[PDB]
Amino acid sequence: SMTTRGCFFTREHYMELVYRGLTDKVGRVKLLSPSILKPFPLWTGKQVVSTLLINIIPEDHIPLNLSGKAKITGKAWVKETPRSVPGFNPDSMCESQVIIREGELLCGVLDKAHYGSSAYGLVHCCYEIYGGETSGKVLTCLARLFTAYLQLYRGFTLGVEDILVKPKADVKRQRIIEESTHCGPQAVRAALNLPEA
Amino acid sequence: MIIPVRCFTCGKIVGNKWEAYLGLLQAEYTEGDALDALGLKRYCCRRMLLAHVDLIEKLLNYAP
Amino acid sequence: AGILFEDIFDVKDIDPEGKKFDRVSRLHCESESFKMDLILDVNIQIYPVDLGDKFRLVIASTLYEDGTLDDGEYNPTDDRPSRADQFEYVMYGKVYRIEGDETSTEAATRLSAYVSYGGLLMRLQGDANNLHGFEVDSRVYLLMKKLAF
Amino acid sequence: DAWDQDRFEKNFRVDVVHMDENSLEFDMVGIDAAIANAFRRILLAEVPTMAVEKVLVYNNTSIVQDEILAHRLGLIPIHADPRLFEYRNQGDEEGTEIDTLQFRLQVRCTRNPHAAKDSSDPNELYVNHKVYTRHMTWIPLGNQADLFPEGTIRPVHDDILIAQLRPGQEIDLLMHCVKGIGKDHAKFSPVATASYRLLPDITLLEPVEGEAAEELSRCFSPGVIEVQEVQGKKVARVANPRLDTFSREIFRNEKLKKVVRLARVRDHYIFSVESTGVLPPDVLVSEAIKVLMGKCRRFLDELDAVQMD
Amino acid sequence: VKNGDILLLNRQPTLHRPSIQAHRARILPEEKVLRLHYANCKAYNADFD
Amino acid sequence: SYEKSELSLDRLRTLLQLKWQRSLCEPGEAVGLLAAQSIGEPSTQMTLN
Amino acid sequence: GNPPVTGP
Amino acid sequence: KTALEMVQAAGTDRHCVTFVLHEEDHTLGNSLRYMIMKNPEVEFCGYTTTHPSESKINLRIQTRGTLPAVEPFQRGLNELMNVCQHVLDKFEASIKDYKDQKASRNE
Amino acid sequence: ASRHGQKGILSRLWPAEDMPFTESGMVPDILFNPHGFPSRMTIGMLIESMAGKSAALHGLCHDATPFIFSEENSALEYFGEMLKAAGYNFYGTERLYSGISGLELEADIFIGVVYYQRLRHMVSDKFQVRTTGARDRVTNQPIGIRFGEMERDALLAHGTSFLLHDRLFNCSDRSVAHVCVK
Amino acid sequence: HRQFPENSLQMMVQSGAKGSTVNTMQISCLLGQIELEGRRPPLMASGKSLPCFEPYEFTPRAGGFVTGRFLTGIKPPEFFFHCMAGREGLVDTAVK
Amino acid sequence: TMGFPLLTYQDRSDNKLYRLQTPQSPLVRPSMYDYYDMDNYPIGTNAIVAVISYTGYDMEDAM
Ligand SMILES: [Zn+2]
Repeated sequence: SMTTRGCFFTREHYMELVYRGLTDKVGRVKLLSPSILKPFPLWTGKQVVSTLLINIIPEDHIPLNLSGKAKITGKAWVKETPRSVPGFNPDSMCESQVIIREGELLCGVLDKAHYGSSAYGLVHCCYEIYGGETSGKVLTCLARLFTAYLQLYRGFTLGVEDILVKPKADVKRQRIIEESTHCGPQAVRAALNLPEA
Repeated sequence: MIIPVRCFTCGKIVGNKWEAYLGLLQAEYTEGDALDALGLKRYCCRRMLLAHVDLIEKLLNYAP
Repeated sequence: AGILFEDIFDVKDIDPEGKKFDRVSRLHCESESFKMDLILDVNIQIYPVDLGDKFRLVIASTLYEDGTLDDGEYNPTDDRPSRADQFEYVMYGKVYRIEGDETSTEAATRLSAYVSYGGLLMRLQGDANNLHGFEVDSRVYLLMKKLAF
Repeated sequence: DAWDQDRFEKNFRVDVVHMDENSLEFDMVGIDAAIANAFRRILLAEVPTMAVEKVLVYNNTSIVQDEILAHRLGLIPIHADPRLFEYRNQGDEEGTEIDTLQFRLQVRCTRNPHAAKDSSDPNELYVNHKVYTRHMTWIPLGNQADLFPEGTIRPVHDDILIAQLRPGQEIDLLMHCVKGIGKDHAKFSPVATASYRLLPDITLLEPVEGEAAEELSRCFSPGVIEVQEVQGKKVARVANPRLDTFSREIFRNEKLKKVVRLARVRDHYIFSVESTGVLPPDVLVSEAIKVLMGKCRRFLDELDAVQMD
Repeated sequence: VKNGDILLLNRQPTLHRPSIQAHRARILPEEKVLRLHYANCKAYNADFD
Repeated sequence: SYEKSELSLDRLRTLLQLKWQRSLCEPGEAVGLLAAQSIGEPSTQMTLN
Repeated sequence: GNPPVTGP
Repeated sequence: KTALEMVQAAGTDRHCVTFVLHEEDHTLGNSLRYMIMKNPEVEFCGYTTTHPSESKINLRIQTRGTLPAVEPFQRGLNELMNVCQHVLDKFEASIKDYKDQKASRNE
Repeated sequence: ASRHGQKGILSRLWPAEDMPFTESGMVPDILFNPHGFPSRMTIGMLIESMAGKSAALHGLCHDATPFIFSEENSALEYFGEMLKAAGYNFYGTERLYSGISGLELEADIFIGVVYYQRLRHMVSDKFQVRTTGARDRVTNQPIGIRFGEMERDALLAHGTSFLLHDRLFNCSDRSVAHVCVK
Repeated sequence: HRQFPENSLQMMVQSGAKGSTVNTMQISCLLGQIELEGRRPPLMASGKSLPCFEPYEFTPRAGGFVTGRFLTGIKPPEFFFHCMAGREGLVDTAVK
Repeated sequence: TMGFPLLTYQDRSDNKLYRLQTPQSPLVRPSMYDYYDMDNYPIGTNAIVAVISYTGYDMEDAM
């Protein structure tokens, strides 16, 4: 939810999230710049994860490139019916594919595919480039970041409003169940080779 | 067993509202009006006095 | 001037693929003075764009219009009168891919430019003569301002 | 933008709505959440009070135990002013005039001789069978009889049911009140609950008329949308948006989720400070503002003691 | 034991090589339980219950 | 591909071959208990369904 | 949510 | 016995210092963080509690343009004292203007 | 636990000022994770939360007998309308602020009243911390905490012969012996 | 009612947090066919599925096709079948 | 459940009796709970439970 395209922090909150992620590190905390400079200085939620990556990759080392896929597919974001754009494959600029360039997180959504127990992701790519201290810091710092975005700015819940069904797509359920009490006999005549009379 | 002195959630003294709640239910109020008229407006305060089994009038029968 | 690109666009369609992210609208466009398309994500709370709105577009490498200096660090406490902010909506992000339809040749006549503004993407496809200064991992500005005619 | 002090001494105002005994509701226009939350969180856990800490039993022959009685006594508000008393210094069980108070709860229960023929109502059968908090004799120690009037050191409520006794059954204990804040133990908190809420603004983006205005008046809390006639039609307007409980019931209605813009007003908090009675709620808020200042004084004193130059 | 020292941490059944690890101690005040980060409780196959 | 491309085939091969060389199992690996456990810990997950 | 008596 | 420690970046750099404020929590460190971020000589001001079992806050103040971080810390302490004194004054002058209309209305 | 078979363990007693207080003034009393639901599918804790919130707000006691709610008269179009009558939200979601910051959480939080219980299956109160333990008569080693024959296996799999030599030889039953070397 | 990404259950399912696209369909759509050690639940010694149902009844409701959800409610036959399918797994775990 | 077992604590000499001080009755309950009078001996306490992932100490069967 943070690294989705809709998040936009301001300057006082980005600096709080980054220092909840990190903690009393011996070093100057270096920061990115706004993704939106005017009408308001705004920081996207991908820039917080980027700022958190650059600040725990060590000093002499340069940051890592990466490319990959996420676990949310491109069919999961769709709401209307996709009109076919003439000269544009929709998967080329899509939140399915994670594109990290020079440490900054430039496309895609982070999921279990990257920072969980799934292989060939960010916290395993930082094992086979940087080492064991750095990946075991990326886990801790992304943990503290992703919790201290839930204490402070967004909550996460489950209610009786997210497991419900529209009233128009629930009449197209009670016209299938009413058809599903009449399929008794025809599945036995064709199971025992009797004729239809 | 006996009514708690304070509500658990917020610390309002609800421990003085047990006899003057039995007195309102004996004088024919509904429980949706015997809790507002004692000044219990939040549903954590109402909870303490609505759902209370005062299990010491049953436990003092076994007395020396 | 550090202007890498400058043109006048016209929105013809809004989010045709139907993904509908919150606070972000995808704006397919066409050009006027060049022969180009444009697929830009905006922030729709702050700077709202509807279909049929013309707006000028400038991609620059530095915001200091008095010489190409390319500082990089953001200082809010310092304001110079030589910024290129006569425009209304200003983003910042780096170019991550450029692609084209070359057939054993160099820089074919339909070249692309993929800019990632912190998460909001962009595809500026057109002639290779109009997209010279886009190198990969070059940190460019976006500058736009709504016209009304 | 930087902190213009004359932009804060021009756009800050406290508007007291309702104040009575043991309650207060006011505004704070033009203050951000990081100071408002500091005031709330000092009212709940840092403004100090007096509360019962040690209990000295002899013959608790009651059904309410020796432990639950002590915990139940500790949660009783004591109406001594906290500011006259100090923290009891650590590792000192016996107290003095400055630190401790003492009470005594000595109640025997014996059968009632008179007015008891062929009845079963318990008040008519027993004397002292509900140990209330008006049974606490204040035993003054040292020279506290001169600092305080006759009948000021006192339990706040005097109607709290401590125990319930039967004949033979006795309570003979002695207490020791101490001073503490509402972070050591939450029996020291002086507030029922202190909380704030932003002020809502409900904006009608479209003129509603007729049969939709009475529908709109029931989607909000009773008091918000009044529906009054203006030349034959029943138009609707906003009236006290403060009452709105912000339940979002209008966004369930499809025709009228496009004629309201239900949001909030930035930095227009509405506090509500309900005291437990130990201090009035206008001294709890002042002694909550005056603790954040002391937390800021102590660290400047530390910096003055660290650098000499 | 102070706040850098290794304690060697064991969870039964010790059925594979990451079922014993070397964790740096950190003396948390006023507690009577051990504490682990959540990344560790899949290698130890732990269930917190 | 219009990126930097500072490296060529002669050095890409060298990084891949030195990653092959550096990934050799070092002397002292105790591989017998790493193959006595990789067929002994997933042999507890094998219930009869 | 009563209107404030000490107003503007 | 003291209740403020200062932990430098490298023993020489005085712009970055992480103030360790003993016996505090988010009551002070969220309002100090609000005041110090209103100072344009601060690149970065954020706070974290070390661990909830502990009773101290870390406060990273990181100053641009050649100032020690003791000056935005002192200015943000006095500039919060001068908020609370004024809030105390306008609160004790609206309780008084409420008691002086509850009483002197019909009594 | 609850009455819908959903155990929790008490992990952290969170101080009250840090709890997310609601718009009514209330703090919660128990915070329950939204990640205990989708693998366990206890819809009944949601209806019990709406139902107990709406019963504590009206002085009612609500009927939760099985099989009395159909599919044309649901258990969420009943207590939702009970909450709409009591002013609150139809879906049980109340607007919560925070207490570690001070400002409003942007996704509205499901709150209500759920009858928790308390199991006898208590904390073990058995911390077996060992230092200078008593030695028995045969095999004078700790009488103590057991290393174990299967943990030897994992230490050998690491390649740590000296942690293993420490825990076996140096800590338990080290002694000298005198041998005629001829 | 609310889709992804607004939906919290779809966020926990599709971002790999806990669920699956089978538990959400048992919550907000049918439970589907109750299979019991591979097959439909046992007919009695008299050829009726449960004491509610007629001897050798053709309808899918006789063989455990529940077609009601955990959201709105399970009727008592569709509940007894479901308890068979749960005790089957708990027995086949607890014994062997 | 540690609940309210019995009323005669003095003349019973069990090994362990787990008593819960202040148990409440459930506000939402089936009709069988009153048919057998289970408010003579109730087992648990009501609680104002929020479903939020606020802290981080709040995962994998913990609260
Ligand atoms: Zn309460």
